[PDB]
Amino acid sequence: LLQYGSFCTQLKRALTGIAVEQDKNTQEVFAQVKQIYKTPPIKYFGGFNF
Amino acid sequence: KSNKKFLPFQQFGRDIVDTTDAVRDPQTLEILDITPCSFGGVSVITPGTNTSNQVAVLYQGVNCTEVSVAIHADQLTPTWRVYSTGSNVFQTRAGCLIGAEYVNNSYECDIPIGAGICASYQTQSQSIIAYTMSLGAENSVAYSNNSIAIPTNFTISVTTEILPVSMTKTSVDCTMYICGDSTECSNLLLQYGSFCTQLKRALTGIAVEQDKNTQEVFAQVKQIYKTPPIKYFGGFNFSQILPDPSKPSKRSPIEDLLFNKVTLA
Amino acid sequence: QKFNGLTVLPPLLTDEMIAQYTSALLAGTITSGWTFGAGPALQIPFPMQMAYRFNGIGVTQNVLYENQKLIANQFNSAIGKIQDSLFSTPSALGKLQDVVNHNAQALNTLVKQLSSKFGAISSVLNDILSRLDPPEAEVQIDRLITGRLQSLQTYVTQQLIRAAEIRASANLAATKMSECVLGQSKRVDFCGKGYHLMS
Amino acid sequence: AYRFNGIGVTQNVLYENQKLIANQFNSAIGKIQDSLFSTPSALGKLQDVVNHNAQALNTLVKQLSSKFGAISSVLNDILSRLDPPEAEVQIDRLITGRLQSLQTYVTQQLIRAAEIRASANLAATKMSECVLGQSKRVDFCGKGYHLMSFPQSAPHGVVFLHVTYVPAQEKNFTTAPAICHDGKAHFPREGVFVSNGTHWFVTQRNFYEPQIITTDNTFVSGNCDVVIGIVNNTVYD
Ligand SMILES: *[C@@H]1O[C@H](CO)[C@@H](O[C@@H]2O[C@H](CO)[C@@H](O)[C@H](O)[C@H]2NC(C)=O)[C@H](O)[C@H]1NC(C)=O
Ligand SMILES: *[C@@H]1O[C@H](CO)[C@@H](O[C@@H]2O[C@H](CO)[C@@H](O)[C@H](O)[C@H]2NC(C)=O)[C@H](O)[C@H]1NC(C)=O
Ligand SMILES: *[C@@H]1O[C@H](CO)[C@@H](O[C@@H]2O[C@H](CO)[C@@H](O)[C@H](O)[C@H]2NC(C)=O)[C@H](O)[C@H]1NC(C)=O
Ligand SMILES: *[C@@H]1O[C@H](CO)[C@@H](O)[C@H](O)[C@H]1NC(C)=O
Ligand SMILES: *[C@@H]1O[C@H](CO)[C@@H](O)[C@H](O)[C@H]1NC(C)=O
Ligand SMILES: *[C@@H]1O[C@H](CO)[C@@H](O)[C@H](O)[C@H]1NC(C)=O
Ligand SMILES: *[C@@H]1O[C@H](CO)[C@@H](O)[C@H](O)[C@H]1NC(C)=O
Ligand SMILES: *[C@@H]1O[C@H](CO)[C@@H](O)[C@H](O)[C@H]1NC(C)=O
Ligand SMILES: *[C@@H]1O[C@H](CO)[C@@H](O)[C@H](O)[C@H]1NC(C)=O
Ligand SMILES: *[C@@H]1O[C@H](CO)[C@@H](O)[C@H](O)[C@H]1NC(C)=O
Repeated sequence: LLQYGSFCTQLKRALTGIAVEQDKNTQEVFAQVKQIYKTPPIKYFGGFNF
Repeated sequence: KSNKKFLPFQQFGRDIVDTTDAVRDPQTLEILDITPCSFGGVSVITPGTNTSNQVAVLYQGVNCTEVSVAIHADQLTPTWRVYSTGSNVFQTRAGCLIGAEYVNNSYECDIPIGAGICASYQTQSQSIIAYTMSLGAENSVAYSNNSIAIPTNFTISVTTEILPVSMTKTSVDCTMYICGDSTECSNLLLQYGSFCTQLKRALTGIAVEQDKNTQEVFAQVKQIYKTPPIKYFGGFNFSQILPDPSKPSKRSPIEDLLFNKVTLA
Repeated sequence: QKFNGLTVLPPLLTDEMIAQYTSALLAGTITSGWTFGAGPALQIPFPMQMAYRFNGIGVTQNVLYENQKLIANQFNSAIGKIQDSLFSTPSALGKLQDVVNHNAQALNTLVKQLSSKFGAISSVLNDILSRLDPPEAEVQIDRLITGRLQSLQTYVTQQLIRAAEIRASANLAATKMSECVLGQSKRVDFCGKGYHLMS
Repeated sequence: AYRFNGIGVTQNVLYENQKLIANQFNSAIGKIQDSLFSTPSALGKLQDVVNHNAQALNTLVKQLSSKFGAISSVLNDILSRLDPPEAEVQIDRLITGRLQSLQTYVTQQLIRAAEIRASANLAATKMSECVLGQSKRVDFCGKGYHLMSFPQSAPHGVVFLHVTYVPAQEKNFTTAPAICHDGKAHFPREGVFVSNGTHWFVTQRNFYEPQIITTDNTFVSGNCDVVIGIVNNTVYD
């Protein structure tokens, strides 16, 4: 198999790029805010139920 | 040992992928399960060589007891081995991590490892530490049903965004690449049909689209507008983005910096 | 079964962290409105924020201030119906199931491709090596090599083509998160059917 | 002033803070050059394209020294040391290997070109919507309330400079949804009712500027026994 060149390096590079992009997708969608906000202990909002 | 109910006439055993997983001993009728020996990937975690020469090693998808047992019996193929102090081996859902000390502080991620675990180079002397990634600062807003908050001042902010537009246009000649200038090779290659016409068509389409991209992005306007000779706009200063006449290529200072910042047969 | 040289890597963010991000977004939009998406978060009572949104869609505030109880009841019932609607519909999350099905199918095909002969005496290398001499074994080994290389190439090309589409979907989802959750949208049919209030 | 009016602030704010706004803009522009001048991974997006293209070309060229199960990777010596009936058996293997290499290169190039085209389409939309106009889509032309944008050209790409308005120095207040007067309810035309502890004013939403409550900036439209949380005070005619 060593006589066929360098197809396997290309295969590894392609798969690694795919994995890194997979992580970047979730990072871009969900990490919008920079603070971790908390809701007050008393859950009254004028009659709306969340 | 296996708990498979072999009927008295089978010998082997297969699974969905159709590979052998059970067998029967000929001399003593007994069912033995067969499992492949452990294998996996190895990752190396390092800071820059400008900083230090220390490294950490991650064996992917394996428990730490198996790697320790294999090391003690000398059955692990990568011959090099980390010192493996009693207090710098850690077990994560990504595998076994050797060479980093786990602390229970939370920082912003530096080098991603796995399921929420990151690694960094800290002076605590200097060493490599592993920790759980921090999501951000905690904040609670003072909610009430008769209270409001109103700003009393402002800030003018400027930010940047960078976007690619086009790439390089290339062309390839089949006969030169495959056969050079040999006539026998060309006659032999002529028997394969018309792959080269398709290759040429694909590359030509790519090049034309490359030109069309820049045309669509930049040729928005139909007039060439000019700024007045007197550059007074009520106190606003646009000198850093307007063209610079002294230099020959007529580029703004920021454009010069950008063109010198990118390095390219 | 860990296959033969094939492995699956875990994602960087766990489910708890994603839930924490979602909880922070909910708390911010409930206690601040749209202010926290452009700067510091500024508190405001919820009915007044609803009045702001009615004013945003072209209705005066007195309508909400005089129909507050009815609006709250309608919202509560509408939220209550969602759980039942999702609880008893078979093809509700087919979009998320298709990804898993496709990935499993591709992996299974790649593994199953290892029992083919590709015009050789056997599909097992061990017996070829154990019953033939070196000068005659390579003539059989090379055919297996070519077939398996072709299989890997096909798998990788298909994976790239699928990843492109997944990325486009994620970009759309990020735009929707910015424009429908952190603000009020005027684009028609972008954040639901009707006049958008919130998400 | 038009743009401040577009983001929801009155014109007198700019006409009275013109010098401060100009100074802030000048400093913000000045900082961009330093920020870009001393950051290593600033233009990684533009560098990745060049790196990928060079890598692909280098792989394609290097693939020419493989044998693909033949005696030699050079055609000249194969032709110079073998007879025609035996040379083709070696030439065809090289032909197959090199054809496979070309096919792989072309497929990869097509897949990359698609992504480049998507990026260029996004850049064109941004040029139309943030440079030739003022945008109301959130986080499309920067973080904050959009004012304007400026384009600059870069090798194989474009750079946008977004100018935005950010509130600062907030204060807390007591508020109410309506004012009761003479048995009539009052709602603000635009703004919000605010109280500093003892007196009531009406202010615009994004900037503190209290005013006296009058029949000129409120409308009545109702009665005093329906609104929840109504506060009763005086409204001057
Ligand atoms: C908000 O809605 C929830 C869900 O409908 C309410 O919880 C229900 O309360 C009733 C009466 O106490 C119970 O009989 C139900 O079993 C509860 N449901 C669940 C799923 O726990 C809740 O009471 C509502 N909030 C308020 C303040 O009324
Ligand atoms: C709004 O913010 C600006 C910017 O900070 C304030 O101007 C500064 O005021 C301080 C105090 O006098 C000076 O030391 C700074 O030199 C000023 N900065 C500039 C750029 O001139 C301004 O005072 C604030 N407005 C209010 C009403 O507080
Ligand atoms: C607009 O900004 C530029 C850049 O800050 C100013 O140019 C500077 O002017 C000072 C004083 O004349 C010099 O000391 C600097 O060396 C200049 N910088 C450069 C890069 O040339 C320019 O003066 C400003 N415009 C006005 C009208 O003040
Ligand atoms: C042969 O092996 C079987 C399997 O254990 C055993 O039962 C039997 O006694 C053996 N017979 C001889 C002659 O070795
Ligand atoms: C991993 O090793 C730990 C430490 O001995 C052990 O408790 C655990 O059962 C092991 N798990 C697996 C899956 O081998
Ligand atoms: C880190 O956090 C606290 C420190 O007091 C402790 O409860 C926890 O067990 C620590 N984790 C360790 C030591 O692994
Ligand atoms: C909200 O109003 C209710 C009246 O139903 C009151 O009891 C409660 O204290 C108010 N909220 C806060 C945070 O005080
Ligand atoms: C307004 O008062 C509340 C209640 O004490 C406080 O939590 C909040 O921080 C105050 N706002 C400012 C801007 O100080
Ligand atoms: C509130 O405003 C009134 C109106 O002039 C003023 O007389 C009073 O002193 C103010 N109170 C406070 C606490 O600032
Ligand atoms: C004005 O408000 C006070 C306090 O809420 C209330 O007691 C009074 O009845 C109101 N005035 C009238 C005329 O109802």
